[PDB]
Amino acid sequence: MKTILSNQTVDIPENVDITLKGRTVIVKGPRGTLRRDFNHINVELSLLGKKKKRLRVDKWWGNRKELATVRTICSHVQNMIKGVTLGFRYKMRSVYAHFPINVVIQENGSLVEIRNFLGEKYIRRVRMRPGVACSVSQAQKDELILEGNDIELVSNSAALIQQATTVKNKDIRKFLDGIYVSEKGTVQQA
Amino acid sequence: VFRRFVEVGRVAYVSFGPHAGKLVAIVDVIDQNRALVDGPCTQVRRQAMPFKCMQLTDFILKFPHSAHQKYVRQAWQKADINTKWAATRWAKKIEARERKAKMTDFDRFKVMKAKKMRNRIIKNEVKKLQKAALLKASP
Amino acid sequence: EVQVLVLDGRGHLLGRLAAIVAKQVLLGRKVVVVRCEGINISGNFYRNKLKYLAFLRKRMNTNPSRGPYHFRAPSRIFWRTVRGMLPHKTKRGQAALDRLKVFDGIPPPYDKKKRMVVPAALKVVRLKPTRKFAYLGRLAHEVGWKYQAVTATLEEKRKEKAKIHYRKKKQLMRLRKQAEKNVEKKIDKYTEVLKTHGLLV
Amino acid sequence: FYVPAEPKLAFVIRIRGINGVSPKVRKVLQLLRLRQIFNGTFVKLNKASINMLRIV
Amino acid sequence: KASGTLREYKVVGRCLPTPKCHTPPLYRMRIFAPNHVVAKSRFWYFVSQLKKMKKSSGEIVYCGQVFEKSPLRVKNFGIWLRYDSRSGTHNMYREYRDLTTAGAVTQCYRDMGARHRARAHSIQIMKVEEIAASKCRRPAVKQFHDSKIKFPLPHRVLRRQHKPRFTTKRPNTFF
RNA sequence: GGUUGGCCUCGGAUAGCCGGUCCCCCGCCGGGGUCCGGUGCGGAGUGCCCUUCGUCCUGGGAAACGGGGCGCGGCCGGAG
RNA sequence: ACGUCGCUUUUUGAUCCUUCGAUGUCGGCUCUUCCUAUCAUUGUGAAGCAGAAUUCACCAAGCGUUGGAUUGUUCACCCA
RNA sequence: UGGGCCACUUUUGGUAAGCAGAACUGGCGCUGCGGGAUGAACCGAACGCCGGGUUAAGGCGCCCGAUGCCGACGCUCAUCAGACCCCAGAAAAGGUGUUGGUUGAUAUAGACAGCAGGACGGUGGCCAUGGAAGUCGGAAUCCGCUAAGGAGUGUGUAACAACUCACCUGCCGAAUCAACUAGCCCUGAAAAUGGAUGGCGCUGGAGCGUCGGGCCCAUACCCGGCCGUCGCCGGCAGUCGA
RNA sequence: GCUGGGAAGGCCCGGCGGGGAAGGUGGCUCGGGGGCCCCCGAGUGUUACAGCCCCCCCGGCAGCAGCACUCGCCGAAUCCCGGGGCCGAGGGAGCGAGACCCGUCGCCGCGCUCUCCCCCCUCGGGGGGGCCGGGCCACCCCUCCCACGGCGCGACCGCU
Ligand SMILES: [Mg+2]
Ligand SMILES: [Mg+2]
Ligand SMILES: [Mg+2]
Ligand SMILES: [Mg+2]
Ligand SMILES: [Mg+2]
Ligand SMILES: [Mg+2]
Ligand SMILES: [Mg+2]
Ligand SMILES: [Mg+2]
Ligand SMILES: [Mg+2]
Ligand SMILES: [Mg+2]
Ligand SMILES: [Mg+2]
Ligand SMILES: [Mg+2]
Ligand SMILES: [Mg+2]
Ligand SMILES: [Mg+2]
Ligand SMILES: [Mg+2]
Ligand SMILES: [Mg+2]
Ligand SMILES: [Mg+2]
Ligand SMILES: [Mg+2]
Repeated sequence: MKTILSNQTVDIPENVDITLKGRTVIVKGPRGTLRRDFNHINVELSLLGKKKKRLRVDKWWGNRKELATVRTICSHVQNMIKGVTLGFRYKMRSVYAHFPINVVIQENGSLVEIRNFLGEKYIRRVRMRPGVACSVSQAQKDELILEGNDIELVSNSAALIQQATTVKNKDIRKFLDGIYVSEKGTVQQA
Repeated sequence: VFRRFVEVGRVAYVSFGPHAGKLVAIVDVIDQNRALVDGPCTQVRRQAMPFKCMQLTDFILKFPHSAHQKYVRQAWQKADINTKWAATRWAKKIEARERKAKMTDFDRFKVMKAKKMRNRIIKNEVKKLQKAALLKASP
Repeated sequence: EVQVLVLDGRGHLLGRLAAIVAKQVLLGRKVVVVRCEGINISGNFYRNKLKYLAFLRKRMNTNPSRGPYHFRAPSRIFWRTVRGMLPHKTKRGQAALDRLKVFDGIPPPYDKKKRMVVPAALKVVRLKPTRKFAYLGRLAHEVGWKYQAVTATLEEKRKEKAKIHYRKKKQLMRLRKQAEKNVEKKIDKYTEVLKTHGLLV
Repeated sequence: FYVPAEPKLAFVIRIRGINGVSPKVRKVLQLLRLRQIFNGTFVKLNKASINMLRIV
Repeated sequence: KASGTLREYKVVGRCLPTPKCHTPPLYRMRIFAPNHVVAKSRFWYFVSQLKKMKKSSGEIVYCGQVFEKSPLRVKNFGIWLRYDSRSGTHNMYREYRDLTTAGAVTQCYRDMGARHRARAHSIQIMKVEEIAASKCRRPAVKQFHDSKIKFPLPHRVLRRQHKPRFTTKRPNTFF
């Protein structure tokens, strides 16, 4: 079955403005700007409000699989709005039984050095995605903070660290050491 | 992004098929491939028509769906689509194509002579403009 | 026809374009296909790369030097596709194959000429927008072509020169429109004839 | 309802060739004088002729 | 049975009068067939299943094409049918939109072939009724019950791909 | 032995395009942002250009800052 | 387990289509290549995976898979 | 001549066999031709030497004649896709891939899903016992307060404890759930030289199913020419310009 | 030509109406919009500031498988004209003059003259109307038989 019309609307806050260039969305807010094109999805995007700033995604004559993309686009745009207004902050706790995992943060927070993971002498060097800043928290002991605007990049960097600290040739239900994402929140808490 | 829609009252130009070259109005929609179609002032009786042979125009009439041909014709004559259509750039491009197709040998000869003179004058003026614009002595 | 038919390979599907080109060169026409790295193949890239790797596997077990020759340039890949549709083991088919020239990028003979397009072979009309496709340039580069980078740089250089040429052409057309509105009293007599006979709406 | 009389005349055309024909079909076709493909003949319709047409 | 565009036939038949019952009952059927020859054949096929009748022991007293009463009115058709699959026999209810009953039945034959690989000899139409929009059940049909229906034609495919076969300009899709 | 006018070029998009114009930055031209048009492409390859009977009297228009030089000499661009 | 569905042609049968104006019939030695239904090695997933060891499974045939006593042996068995 | 063989269907022995043996008709043998890429037997059609027309079976992206139709409707994405009688490779069993269909159930007296509260008392019910308390087991399967709660769905303890369900309730505001069924696709699906829808390739189809209009060509059919054979036991002795 | 003596449809605002509703017009209510005035979305439902369907008490006009290309089967109920391609086999056809320069011949279909008037172009030629009586059908009157179909009225027979 081909549904005649499937549309979804997202609301844009006052402090953030959205510009459309075809299927390329530019979301500019107080924390910076974000670009993302959706040329891989055949939808129409329209800006409706001069007062309340609604963005509408319409898909005409779509089947099941391509009606599944309307809310995907809407959620991506909402994540863009969230990133440019509040930002994204992923906390990572480093857990270990015996050997403390020593994480040092190199230039501007874009490079992470894991030293003593499970007592190994190999030094893990993980480079964050551009626009992502890593730091060692002051409130908690074994905690890293990854902050950025693009949720894609922030969570990809968190996954890079988590998969860098991976146990080999051992029962992973017993050897639980590693750095794991503990919380996925925002910055500015608003 | 879309500016023209299939809707009740939308006037469509039939591009091919038995009724090619005519205007119709969409009266109803069936099964996403066809429409009930009625051109009462363009000599197209009511019938089903695939959307593939339609090219939507910019005119939209106002009548309810599956209204009778009397009301479709009244809506067509009020705000007469025939004259409005003839005035559009689309219709006169069609007209130019038709009268170029029916050009005779003598008309082709006369067109060749007129085009010859027109192009020579235009290119002389073009050369004049280029030479005039080439006098640039400025900091 | 009697002139050389130059086709731009960008955005065209491999087999569709090859069938059209093969019939043209069998009809005695000289065909030049440029930008063979812009040719597309339907189906996703991994699938098409697997097809080419299976082609690479077919070699003469006794002497691979005698075995099938796997050409890695996109132009040679397209040329071999056309040869598959020609009767290349006859003199007629070999003459047809000789009437075909294929290039990666657009060399200086044909970069100053207008390039044709075959709509019946174009990806935009022939392939559903929701379907995946592979680039012949990428596929060739990953099966062993060595000149993807240099062809890209030369193509961007050519595109810069073409942009300059287009700006000049637009300037000339603006000047022609200004001239047309300038000499109008002495032109409306012939303009009327053209409008009467359907040229010049 | 007016039911018209069952037709009394038929035109019969042999549409298949002469290769690999079973003996009964062959005999009936010879009796109908259709010994060639695209040979036609008129047949007066009754029970006897209709049951011959059913064979072929 | 093959196809084409189907037509509806009212076929009326009966058993031959015998010295047991002089006036046998008359039976009427709706047959969707390419032509009246096929219509008579299908009538005998169905009445042989229903009653104990045969072509030899009976006669067809009428066979006439039933013209659509409202071929200018869009309507919804519900079709009850039964068909043989590869592993069983099933009853189906299907819905179509058309201007003619025979056109909707043709749609049904095309659709059964497309979705179930069912051939016309397997399909067996047993009821066709013009239903109301409020009585429709299939969402594909029901999505056209919109008084203010409106949709564009998004991705227009170039169909004259060979007139011209070679051209400078790449085609436009948005219209 | 063929052949029986030429086309001297944007990049591309396709749920989008093309053209033009006023303000800002790039050393006088482009890139943006407005704004204005066109879009079954008409600034259109279904298109455009050239268009060949030749001369002689002989007027009006176009031009007259014009045409033709296998005439010389110089310069510039083009390397896939 | 009781059942049931397959695949393979490295077993042995079944058949007798080719060869009886002849296709040299076992094994070993030598040498190349191929297959994967993977023994090891690379990368992984699972466990009745604490570690070590082992077992099951996936991508996978790139590389390797040995020296000997007895026996014509193929097989077999043992030493290392 | 007295070696037969093959195919539809019937049919015996055998696990089966391109095995062995029967019945019926046709064929190959003895037979070319169009189609099945290829092929003794399949499909069409049987043949003197030619011209024109038209077909069969089969086809019409290119090889390669013909769809260069503005063909119709759907289905289908395959990191081993599929692609036409015989025929040249697959099964049981699976899939929350998608598409149709059947039957049933819940819901504005508030469904479903989520987040959020309660999930009691007799009673640690009886018999089993080393400990079995709702949860190793054997029967029973009740009652009260209730909005509701099994003398218990599962995790867990030696046993408790502690979680969790089915059961009710808050928020949320409109449709939702389940079991089947069968199309295409996927898993099942492993062999040896490198290789086969015939190849190239094809994914708004050059795939699959149902249909249309055109069009292509056989030694077949029709018209005509010419050769020969057979038949008319055909005509002519009337050369009878009288 | 036939059909359901086509089905639909067009026009006559179809008129007196009756009824049904919904893919719900106006209006009303609610919720989001453009400078208390103009839109979009959701509810009420029966004409309103649109329309649709059915029955009519009855329709009328034109057209008529339409030259407004919606959907057939046909031709004793069928004729005219045109275009492309391939072909030209045969060779004594005279019953008549008694053939004589080569049978422009048979069957078939026609025209004119051996009758006389007219009419129209043309300078004798060309083109037209015919030229008297019969039937048969068309129109009016009333008139017989038969066939087929329907309806009614009996009389007989059979069957509750
Ligand atoms: Mg969310
Ligand atoms: Mg271990
Ligand atoms: Mg046969
Ligand atoms: Mg020898
Ligand atoms: Mg030898
Ligand atoms: Mg394996
Ligand atoms: Mg046998
Ligand atoms: Mg023999
Ligand atoms: Mg014989
Ligand atoms: Mg034969
Ligand atoms: Mg053959
Ligand atoms: Mg085959
Ligand atoms: Mg022939
Ligand atoms: Mg073929
Ligand atoms: Mg061809
Ligand atoms: Mg498979
Ligand atoms: Mg007619
Ligand atoms: Mg002759």
